[PDB]
Amino acid sequence: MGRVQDKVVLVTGGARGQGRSHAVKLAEEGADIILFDICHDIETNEYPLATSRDLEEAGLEVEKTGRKAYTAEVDVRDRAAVSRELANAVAEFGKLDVVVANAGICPLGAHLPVQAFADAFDVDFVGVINTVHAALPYLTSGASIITTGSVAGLIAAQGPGGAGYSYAKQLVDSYTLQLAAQLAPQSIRANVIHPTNVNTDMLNSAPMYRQFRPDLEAPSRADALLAFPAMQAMPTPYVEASDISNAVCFLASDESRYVTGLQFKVDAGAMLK
Amino acid sequence: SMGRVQDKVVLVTGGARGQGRSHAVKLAEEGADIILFDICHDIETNEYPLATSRDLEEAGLEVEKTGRKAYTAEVDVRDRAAVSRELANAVAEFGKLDVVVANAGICPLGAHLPVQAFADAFDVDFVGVINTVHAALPYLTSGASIITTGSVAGLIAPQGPGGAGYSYAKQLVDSYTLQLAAQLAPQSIRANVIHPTNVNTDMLNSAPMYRQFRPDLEAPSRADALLAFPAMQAMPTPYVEASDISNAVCFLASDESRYVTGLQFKVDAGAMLKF
Amino acid sequence: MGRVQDKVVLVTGGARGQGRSHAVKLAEEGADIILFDICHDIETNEYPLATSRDLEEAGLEVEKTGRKAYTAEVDVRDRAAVSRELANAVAEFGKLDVVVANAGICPLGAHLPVQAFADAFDVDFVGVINTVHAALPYLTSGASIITTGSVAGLIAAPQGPGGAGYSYAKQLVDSYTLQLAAQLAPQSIRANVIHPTNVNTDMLNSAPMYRQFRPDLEAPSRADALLAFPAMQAMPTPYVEASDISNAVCFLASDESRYVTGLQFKVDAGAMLKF
Amino acid sequence: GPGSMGRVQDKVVLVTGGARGQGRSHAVKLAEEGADIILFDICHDIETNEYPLATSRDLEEAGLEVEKTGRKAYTAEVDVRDRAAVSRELANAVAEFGKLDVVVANAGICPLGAHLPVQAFADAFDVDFVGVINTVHAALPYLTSGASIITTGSVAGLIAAGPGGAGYSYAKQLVDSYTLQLAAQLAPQSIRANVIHPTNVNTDMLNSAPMYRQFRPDLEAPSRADALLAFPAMQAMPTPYVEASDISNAVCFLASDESRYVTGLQFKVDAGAMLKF
Amino acid sequence: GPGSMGRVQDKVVLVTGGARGQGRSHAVKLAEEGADIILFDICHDIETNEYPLATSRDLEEAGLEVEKTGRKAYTAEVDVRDRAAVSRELANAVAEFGKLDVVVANAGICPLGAHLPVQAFADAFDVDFVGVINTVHAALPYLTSGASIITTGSVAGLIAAAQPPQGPGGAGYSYAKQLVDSYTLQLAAQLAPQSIRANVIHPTNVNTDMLNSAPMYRQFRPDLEAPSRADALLAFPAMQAMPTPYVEASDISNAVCFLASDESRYVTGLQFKVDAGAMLKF
Amino acid sequence: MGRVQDKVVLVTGGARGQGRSHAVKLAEEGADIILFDICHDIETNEYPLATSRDLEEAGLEVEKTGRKAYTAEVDVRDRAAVSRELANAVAEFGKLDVVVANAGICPLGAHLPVQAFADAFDVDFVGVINTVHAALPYLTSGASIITTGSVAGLIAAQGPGGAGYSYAKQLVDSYTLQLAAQLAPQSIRANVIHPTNVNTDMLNSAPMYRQFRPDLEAPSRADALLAFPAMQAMPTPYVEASDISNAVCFLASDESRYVTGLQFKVDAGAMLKF
Ligand SMILES: NC(=O)c1ccc[n+]([C@@H]2O[C@H](COP(=O)([O-])OP(=O)(O)OC[C@H]3O[C@@H](n4cnc5c(N)ncnc54)[C@H](O)[C@@H]3O)[C@@H](O)[C@H]2O)c1
Ligand SMILES: NC(=O)c1ccc[n+]([C@@H]2O[C@H](COP(=O)([O-])OP(=O)(O)OC[C@H]3O[C@@H](n4cnc5c(N)ncnc54)[C@H](O)[C@@H]3O)[C@@H](O)[C@H]2O)c1
Ligand SMILES: NC(=O)c1ccc[n+]([C@@H]2O[C@H](COP(=O)([O-])OP(=O)(O)OC[C@H]3O[C@@H](n4cnc5c(N)ncnc54)[C@H](O)[C@@H]3O)[C@@H](O)[C@H]2O)c1
Ligand SMILES: NC(=O)c1ccc[n+]([C@@H]2O[C@H](COP(=O)([O-])OP(=O)(O)OC[C@H]3O[C@@H](n4cnc5c(N)ncnc54)[C@H](O)[C@@H]3O)[C@@H](O)[C@H]2O)c1
Ligand SMILES: NC(=O)c1ccc[n+]([C@@H]2O[C@H](COP(=O)([O-])OP(=O)(O)OC[C@H]3O[C@@H](n4cnc5c(N)ncnc54)[C@H](O)[C@@H]3O)[C@@H](O)[C@H]2O)c1
Ligand SMILES: NC(=O)c1ccc[n+]([C@@H]2O[C@H](COP(=O)([O-])OP(=O)(O)OC[C@H]3O[C@@H](n4cnc5c(N)ncnc54)[C@H](O)[C@@H]3O)[C@@H](O)[C@H]2O)c1
Repeated sequence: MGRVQDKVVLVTGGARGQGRSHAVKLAEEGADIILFDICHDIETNEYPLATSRDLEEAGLEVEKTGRKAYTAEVDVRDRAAVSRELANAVAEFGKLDVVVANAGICPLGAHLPVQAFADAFDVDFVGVINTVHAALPYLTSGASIITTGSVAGLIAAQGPGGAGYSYAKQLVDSYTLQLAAQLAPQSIRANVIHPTNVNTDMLNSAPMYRQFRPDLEAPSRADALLAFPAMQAMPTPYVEASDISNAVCFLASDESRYVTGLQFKVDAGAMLK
Repeated sequence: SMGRVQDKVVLVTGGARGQGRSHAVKLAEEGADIILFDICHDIETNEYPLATSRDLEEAGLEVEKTGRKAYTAEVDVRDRAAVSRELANAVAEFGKLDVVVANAGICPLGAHLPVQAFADAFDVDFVGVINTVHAALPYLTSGASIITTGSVAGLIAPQGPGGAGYSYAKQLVDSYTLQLAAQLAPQSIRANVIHPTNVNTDMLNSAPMYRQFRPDLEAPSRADALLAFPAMQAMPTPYVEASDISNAVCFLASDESRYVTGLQFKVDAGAMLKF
Repeated sequence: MGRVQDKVVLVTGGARGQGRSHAVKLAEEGADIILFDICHDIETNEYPLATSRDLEEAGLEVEKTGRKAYTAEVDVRDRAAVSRELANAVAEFGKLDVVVANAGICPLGAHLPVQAFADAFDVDFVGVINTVHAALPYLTSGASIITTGSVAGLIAAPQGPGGAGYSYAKQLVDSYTLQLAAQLAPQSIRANVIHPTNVNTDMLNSAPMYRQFRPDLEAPSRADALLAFPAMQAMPTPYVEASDISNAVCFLASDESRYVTGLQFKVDAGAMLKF
Repeated sequence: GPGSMGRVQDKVVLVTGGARGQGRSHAVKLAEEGADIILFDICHDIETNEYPLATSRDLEEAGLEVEKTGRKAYTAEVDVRDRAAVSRELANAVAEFGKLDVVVANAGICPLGAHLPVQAFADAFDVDFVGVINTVHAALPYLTSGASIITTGSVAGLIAAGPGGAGYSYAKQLVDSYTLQLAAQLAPQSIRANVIHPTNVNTDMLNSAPMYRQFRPDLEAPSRADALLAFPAMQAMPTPYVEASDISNAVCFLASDESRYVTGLQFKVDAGAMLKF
Repeated sequence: GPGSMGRVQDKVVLVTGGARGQGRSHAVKLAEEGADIILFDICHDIETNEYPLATSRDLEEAGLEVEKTGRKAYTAEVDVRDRAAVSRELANAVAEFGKLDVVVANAGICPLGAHLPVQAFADAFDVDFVGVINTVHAALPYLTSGASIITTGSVAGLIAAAQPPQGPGGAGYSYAKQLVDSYTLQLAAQLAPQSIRANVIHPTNVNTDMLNSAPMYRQFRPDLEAPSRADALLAFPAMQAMPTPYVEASDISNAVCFLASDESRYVTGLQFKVDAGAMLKF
Repeated sequence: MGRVQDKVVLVTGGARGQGRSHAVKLAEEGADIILFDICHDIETNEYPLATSRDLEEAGLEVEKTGRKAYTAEVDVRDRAAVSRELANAVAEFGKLDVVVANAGICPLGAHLPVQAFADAFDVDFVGVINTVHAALPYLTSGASIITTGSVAGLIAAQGPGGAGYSYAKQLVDSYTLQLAAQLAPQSIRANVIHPTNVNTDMLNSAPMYRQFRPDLEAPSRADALLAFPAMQAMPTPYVEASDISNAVCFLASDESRYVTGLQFKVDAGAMLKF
């Protein structure tokens, strides 16, 4: 008897990092997962995104719990693709209970053109809209929508991609609260998780290193690692994907049936600074 | 098969009934030994009954039924010295203290009540929280979790002096918890505040609360108030249940929430979205 | 000679109303125009959108000035389509200087489902994003991006989910436009948002809008609504005319505003002065 | 040319500080667009303002620059701090031109410098806010439905939300809030009021020893080439300033029936300045 | 009395609007505490302000009441709207007393009424904000280290800020009183280096001819077409948190005396509410 | 007849510093005074607090004016003790007119444990609550409650103790205005005085010197004096206790009968630096 027993969960960006961690955690707690991921790079985003193989490994990891996995290569900027693959996924499972709008990029770097802003926004905000809007027809009383924000985003309230990332995340937050209001009469909840630094390929990337160590020409991971902890008030350079998955599991579960419009910081006190 | 608070020691003030009892039992089910403090007598300005001695005994027995230990004591959180004394005794018995649930509270509503109602709501609902937290501090070590009970209706601000005192105390419980979270973060001790909307307990289900929800009748019954309760929430419900708050408490008390601190944890069925 | 001599201007929602008025004014001032419009209805929006005929007539009115018009039936919710048609128009006109993201719906009604919120948002915000993001590759030094907000939307910061979606979309058009102005400023490209009050077009003169303005009546006529329209303005008028917005569009599109960027350009007859 | 119909055709416009800089620029642009201009300027220095103000010849030449467009000009040396003089000279100008349509309350000083006494606060405030009040309150009895009042604020002023610099910013902050109060009061009569907030403008005010010293506090006493290196920091667009003509284009829009329903607008011409604040 | 040492002993105080009301009260209080007084008042009506202002006699009687304390009084009929006249008479007054220590910029009108034209906005603003400016600025070159500038605000004025009838004059009054407040703090910051103080006093309802006026009764009883004083007196107390319809001029003079006195030598930029708790309702 | 003629005033922290200055000023103006002070040190507060002798001498100073003094050793953290001694004092003096909740500590130091936060808070906020709540049953129309804030506190909105101090002082402010609202119908007033730096033992202390000169390891007074003036807009390193007592006297006197809910800065313009 798991904490999300027999629920069906959509996870965007589910191939690796937080998304894969959420898929596995929820499956461990008794849910079947629909995993969507781009599975190829975006040009202005100067670290590798997930591969086809990552998404496969992610399905396998889920299946290993005894739950079922639907996998699809889908770009969240493509609504029709999201709609299409979601109908397929529902066909297999018959239901959709939880939406985890987790996919995102962080195309940082001051030398990048304004396209990087557009790309950060298209994926990080518009892709979230596309995800929820595609998912709404399928949701009934008791459904839970979970969106991924960013503490660094809220603080901003790095170049064109950084700016677009921050502003997209501020809108993920305010949009989530609008959605919460709109869906509350139907007992469908919507909440935003705001992580601080998370130990994933997004954080452990060359553009992110240069962001934390602007004093250095070519900072290494070891150099950035010295600057990582300043973001948190607790003594840690980052939280783990598991820390985010714990909050996702709480919000996915009927345990949180009356939690909606919550700005759920998993930040090690970053916002207390 | 480990519990979510496996072998932790938790203090719960106001543990005799309502949310506090629900928190005790929930955390005991999840593998924690529980220290329950409750005043077990009424407060004059507060015009509905508080917990009785039989309540506290029954709370302790319900915890013991899970196979965990319960330490129960009649303690008024307005009494710093008595809080520290009993807690010393309980920590000595249980070995350690991992979690603090500063839940005890009163809601002394009524337009007719004197200023004492302000001072009483403030003394219990804020000063009592401070006294609970400060008495606990010397025992807490890295990974400890402090959980305070706020109130959405609080944050949103005929209620009288007791209602003004209630609202202001709850506002300060919120700013205080966040201030404490900043000071405790370098030691990896967390502090977070839960803000319930309406909760189905003796505090909500009380004559002064019914007068507050129905300012248009002079002696409204529960049936009259129950018609007005839903206005508070955005989701179609008159209140949430004690189990809903316990679920938030369990999450914050568990190592699942090791990097969650300074959070204003609304369990409010959308109440704050109407503001 | 003209105030936008030889410029090329994309106008979305160009078939009628403010959009067509912008096209014609800008053509009269020396610019060639690309006019996009959906030319069909949207189910949650309970008034008719422009027709194929409206769009052809708008193109003709542009050409009447002696300048060139490129028309295309295009849903701003479809970015592929916006990009495809803009490509065709640019290969014909050789250039793109000014973007007027004017297309919008106002799907009011207290009886409408949450779909109405998504449709308002998809068109009014995502449609603006799609428009601008499609235009971005083509812009050079001195380019001008003009978006259309709404005073009533700002103020929002019964109308039903559609009204909520509308208001929120317009708030985001505003904050998005300023963020984009910041990012484009290094290349001397500007972005400004125009916030009209009531404008005398089919959006304002529509059955859902009459009900919005007369919630005291079950079945208000235009005449009943026209009595309420002036309350929105501080000046004694029921609305501004499309020509008033077009005058502001022409300033922003002209080289005369080369250093005007990040401006929230109210043409509201004092509507915001009522806070 | 002869018989052109302009954007401000046949209007009568009052422009304070119309002797040089933005004021002269507005006077000319509005003349080119068909308006007859009443120009007011103090035409002497102010002791706390440590750069020279306009001269009598400057004003005359502003009148001449106007007539060169084909339009009529009325000039008077008037200190906006003297409401009686404002009233007396305006009443002369209206009886002779027969009407008043537009008010450009542009007169201003910027008496910067850390060493100056508090009088520099009083002088900045008396000219830049009281003189604006003096201008408007004097002109009001003449205005009817369709008139347009246009006050000059300042982005640097808004952002700030020595003693002369403190008085300048605060005065500009009040120009802004006062213009919006006035717009609300005059809306029922269909009279409009709006404020233009320039960033750096290439004028004698920006090109002054006090300003250079303010932009470059690092040099003990700097020059124009020095300042011109630190002017750009103020704008988001890659420029050290806007020109007087950029402001005159906004003025022309607000003076014109084109902007008949535009009121209470905080009209930034700032090259993106405010997007850094 | 004369032979002993008062709280403003041997100071010289300018009070504008000194002919009656709070101004006359301030003058007499300060003189009992050892100060000589310069009393300025307009001593004639303003047309948009639909209640009588002070009379020439009022001003004479105020000087005499100052003199009855044993101190010296200097009176002049001055419109605070005319800076040239403020500066001219202030020079004459200072030349006669030799010094200026305290400025109390108290002169004001409240030209309320729905029916009045926009001139009532301009008149409220010219008297209540521009008059205060002309008062302070005319005084500045006479002030040395230790001087104290005291401006009269208004709680009702401030409350109106937070708030989104009173007519053009009412709007000009509230906006003017909001500017008195922000202006006094700006001035306080600019004068602090010279050890010159500036503070603003914000009264709630005060029992004077301004409060006891036909336009004020319409303001307090908008439900009545022609409310009397008795009608208005039922609504007056709603402004205060303490149970009273108004404070007295003496209450305001007590705060003026504190601020004028060397007792408050390090008090500056203070927003000094004397409001019986009015601001606790907003 | 003095400005507080025949009133009975309770002053907490009355042994020395501002509290003793308030006592003697009010006594000179005709009031009998009740003086409470802890009269021993608090471990996390690394400068000496008042002694038994300070308190007794403070009472003698009051008596010298011809008025009566009642002194008691009382830790304002102990409400039971505050109530008991106050019942004793009121029994003797017959009534209670004015409460001046002045007792405080400032336990600064970056090295100190979180206990210093709790101690600063227990004394400087809960201590004030205890004082006011213990006095409420004695108060009638015209009574005046005067709490002591801190400009440095308001600006903050140093170590755990510093943070505890600033936060406590911020709540003294908001609490005092709540109390004013609640007591207004009884015509009982409550006002908060916010001082800037005051020339007392709290300011003239090694932890305060380290606070104003974080760039040094053992700052002397001379080192700290170079930095004290930056806090004020007027050219002074601090105000004196007498400046604060002057404000206390105004608020204690019937002269301020209608002043309530006031945040009374005596800050030499500190807050004008925002
Ligand atoms: N890592 C951090 O420090 C941090 C902090 C705050 C928030 N976040 C957010 O958490 C979320 C998860 O990121 P992560 O930390 O797991 O990094 P990650 O890069 O490992 O995971 C992001 C995943 O989303 C996928 N993705 C990217 N663009 C997509 C698109 N258009 N369509 C479909 N899938 C796409 C990627 O392939 C990748 O698998 C993101 O929204 C990110 O912005 C991360
Ligand atoms: N019930 C609601 O609608 C609601 C909403 C928001 C917040 N809250 C808060 O939740 C908390 C729990 O209240 P509840 O709903 O369980 O009601 P409850 O009255 O059933 O529980 C409160 C308990 O605290 C005890 N208590 C009260 N004063 C005490 C004191 N001085 N010392 C020790 N124990 C004391 C009572 O005896 C009782 O057992 C309170 O802080 C309350 O303010 C309640
Ligand atoms: N009329 C008002 O009172 C008012 C007030 C404030 C703001 N606005 C805004 O002004 C803008 C113009 O509207 P209007 O007043 O001219 O009304 P309108 O309905 O006459 O014009 C809207 C035009 O946009 C077109 N359109 C709608 N959805 C589209 C889509 N998805 N793709 C392409 N075209 C689409 C319509 O067919 C129509 O031609 C809108 O953005 C509106 O929100 C209007
Ligand atoms: N130049 C800038 O960078 C800048 C930036 C923002 C705002 N402004 C504002 O723009 C306005 C125009 O100034 P400018 O840039 O043209 O500089 P300027 O010094 O060339 O023009 C100011 C003109 O006003 C006149 N003047 C000054 N005091 C007067 C008085 N008391 N009475 C009558 N006339 C008086 C001067 O003689 C001068 O001709 C001013 O209000 C100024 O504060 C200027
Ligand atoms: N009465 C209240 O309820 C109240 C409340 C808040 C603030 N105030 C303020 O207190 C101040 C004094 O008013 P009061 O209550 O004593 O009323 P009041 O009308 O009795 O006194 C105002 C005095 O100022 C004089 N005066 C008016 N305009 C003048 C001018 N232009 N030049 C010189 N003198 C002028 C009047 O003749 C009169 O003597 C005013 O600033 C007022 O706005 C009054
Ligand atoms: N000195 C400053 O710079 C300054 C600035 C702002 C505010 N304040 C406030 O002024 C007030 C008085 O301080 P001061 O400057 O006279 O310093 P001080 O240390 O000389 O005096 C404080 C007095 O309170 C007493 N006291 C401390 N804890 C007590 C307790 N628990 N119970 C009873 N008495 C206790 C002390 O023994 C001492 O006599 C304090 O609230 C302080 O925080 C001081």
